[PDB]
Amino acid sequence: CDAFVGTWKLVSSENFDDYMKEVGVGFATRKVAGMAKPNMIISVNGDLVTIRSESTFKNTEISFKLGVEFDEITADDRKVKSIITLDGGALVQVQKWDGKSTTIKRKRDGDKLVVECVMKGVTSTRVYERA
Amino acid sequence: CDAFVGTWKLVSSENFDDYMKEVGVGFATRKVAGMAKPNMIISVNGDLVTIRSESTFKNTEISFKLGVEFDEITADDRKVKSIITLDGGALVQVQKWDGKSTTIKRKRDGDKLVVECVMKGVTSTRVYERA
Ligand SMILES: CCCCCCCCCCCCCCCC(=O)O
Ligand SMILES: CCCCCCCCCCCCCCCC(=O)O
Repeated sequence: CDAFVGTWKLVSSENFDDYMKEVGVGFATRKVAGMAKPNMIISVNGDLVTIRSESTFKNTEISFKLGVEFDEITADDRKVKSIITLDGGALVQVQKWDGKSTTIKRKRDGDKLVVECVMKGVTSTRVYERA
Repeated sequence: CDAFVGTWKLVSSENFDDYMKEVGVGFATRKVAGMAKPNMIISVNGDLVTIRSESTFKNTEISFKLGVEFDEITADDRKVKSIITLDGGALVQVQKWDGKSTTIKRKRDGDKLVVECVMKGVTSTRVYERA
């Protein structure tokens, strides 16, 4: 995942609040999340990939091996089971919790890193550029 | 309600999608509603006040006597019981349906007409100016 390594800054967001609505995130949390312009930091050490999201009010970090299911506490505090695989040059993440699931794809588009989140038909697209 | 009579055009909206989310409006309907820039038309004939909302995809109209509960079919198709009273120079509407309720206040602010909608703590503010 060499094409993903680096620090990325959010440049645009589309339908993110609707996605969080669908995920079940509370109003207050949605408002904070929407004000935040996080920096995504991706690094690789051996077979362990680390994705870190930093924002003034909440930093999240997940370290994982591609293909191995792991426990993740999301920014909105959901305890989920996540699995991330490398498919077609994109990092495809599936989070499962309480019989529900959502997919988060991180892919390269030109010189940008695009993150697409899908929850029951609702799709959010967030574009990042290198910091 | 002479200060309300006229045709008004939407100039700004705040937290409207969040309000509709709280009300339980579906994703598709929320998207259409958000694209719309309706014209509000208020008129009075005797003791009957008529509030009409016009938009490319949905026109709504309610005629009522201040203080008398009536049936209303909302734009998002809810069948509610509405009561509108004149309090402090503002038109205060309460809609009740399935054990729930929401308040919609229409008031004058300077040369503008402000509509505030409240649903379980979530407040939306839409400002209109004369057309
Ligand atoms: C105290 C609030 C902190 C922020 C809370 C955010 C709540 C929503 C979390 C959604 C996580 C999945 C979306 C990630 C989007 C991205 O990678 O840019
Ligand atoms: C086919 C879709 C048409 C539009 C559907 C709108 C759905 C939400 C209706 C909310 C009604 C109460 C808010 C009124 C706001 C205002 O007076 O400007």
